Amino acid sequence: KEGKHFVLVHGACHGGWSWYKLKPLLEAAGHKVTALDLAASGTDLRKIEELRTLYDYTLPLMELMESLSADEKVILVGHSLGGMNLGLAMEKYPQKIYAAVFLAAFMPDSVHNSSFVLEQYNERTPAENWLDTQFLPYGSPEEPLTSMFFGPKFLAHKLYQLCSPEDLALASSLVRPSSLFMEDLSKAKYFTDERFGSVKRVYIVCTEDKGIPEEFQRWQIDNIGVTEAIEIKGADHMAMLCEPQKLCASLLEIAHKYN
Amino acid sequence: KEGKHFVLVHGACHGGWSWYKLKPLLEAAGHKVTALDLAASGTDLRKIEELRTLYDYTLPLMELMESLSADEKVILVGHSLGGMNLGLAMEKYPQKIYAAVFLAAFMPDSVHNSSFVLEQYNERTPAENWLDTQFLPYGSPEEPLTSMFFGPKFLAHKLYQLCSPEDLALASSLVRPSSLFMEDLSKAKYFTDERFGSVKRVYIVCTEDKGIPEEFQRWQIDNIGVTEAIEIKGADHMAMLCEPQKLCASLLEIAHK
Repeated sequence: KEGKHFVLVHGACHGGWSWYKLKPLLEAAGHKVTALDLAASGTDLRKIEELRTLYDYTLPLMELMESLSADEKVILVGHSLGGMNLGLAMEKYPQKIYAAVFLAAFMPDSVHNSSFVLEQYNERTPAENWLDTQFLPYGSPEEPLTSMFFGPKFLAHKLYQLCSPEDLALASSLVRPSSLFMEDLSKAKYFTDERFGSVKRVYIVCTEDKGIPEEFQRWQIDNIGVTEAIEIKGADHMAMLCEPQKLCASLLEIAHKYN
Repeated sequence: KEGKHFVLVHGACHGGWSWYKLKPLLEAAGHKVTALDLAASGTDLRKIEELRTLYDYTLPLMELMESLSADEKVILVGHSLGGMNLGLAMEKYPQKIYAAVFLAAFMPDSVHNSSFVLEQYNERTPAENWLDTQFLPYGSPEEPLTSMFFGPKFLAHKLYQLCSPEDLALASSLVRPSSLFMEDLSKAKYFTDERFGSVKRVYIVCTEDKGIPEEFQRWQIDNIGVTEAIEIKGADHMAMLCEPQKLCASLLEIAHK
């Protein structure tokens, strides 16, 4: 037949709703779209305190990748922390993916430590940017589990600066607690060059991003590695909300290219 | 300068997120807004199974009211089933509410049982209307409990036909199961004229409404009656999504009313 299937994976503190302005566009071109809801996200009834590892969190995406047909490929699109999630999926079903796209996200590799990207980012970014963000523990002195919950100020100054007030009000009303999973990712080599490294990587840089500045974005493109690099000028962190059309046109071009 | 407090109350299968377009607009007019989420709605962790009565469902709204100070009145705005929820806040705290606004909502009376409008609604509209909506029981034969959950078809044809594709995409990914709570409301009369009935009532009619057809809306005004019947012609059931400005304008007209 004709068309393509896109798998959208939101980032921390978000959900599938996040792709509500992009989904109609991709579909308007005749493609399949899945704005999945990772664990403890959107409407998923699982509590964040139930996720002990990055895997528990990526369970839904994983189960989806497992339900793909023999000749049913897909285009992965990870946003923010969604880049990490893609990793797990890429390692497990490399050939079931046409190409992985990292829209202003944390794109790992199969050379450095799994939490390398999230470590460098932290070190560069001062603990002041987080503003009113809540980091609450929910584990044990021996099995520490930290939670992350974006505050309203950090949402209106670092992620939604160039977004509409309607969009900020929506997010404020849906954002839930999540995590970055350090103790886990820092103690494991989840990705291998034979699997994770077999999937072509595409990165979409957001110039006006304040959560993950274009600086750290470009950095990953120069140190981690990419197959192609596309940028969206004028967009902040939530480029799917402030620049849907431009994003959709980018996602279509990627599709036409990589098979 | 004086400023009103709008307490918006979402309808069934929805959440406080449905007011994302109206919220900012009422705020720019220097008004404080709260788009609260009811139990088992939006991001609440409770499940529709732990709910048996309309009160268990309205708990969040009741917890908001009781917190309000005497000198801190508010203007309640209910949508669709959100109307019944206003019922409970009214009967309980009628002196802390300036006015109760029914936006294409089921507005209950203080005469018959609490399930009246709801029972007269099901009889005035055939079964084909619900389309692919689901009515599943999670109770027992001697203790019946039904759950309601609009399907994609009923949503895009009966609730979002005049709305954009974006809005339709948003809902599909947020809509959660709800309930009309017939069992609880048919076995009691939670409203009275002394308390409930002494609250100024305003009704906003949405003409292109398919779920609650403009007909039944008018009928609720003819049976239950009001103090001010406003109209937003051209608007579907999701007025805060396809008609945020006119809705906003209407609400700012009720403030001084």
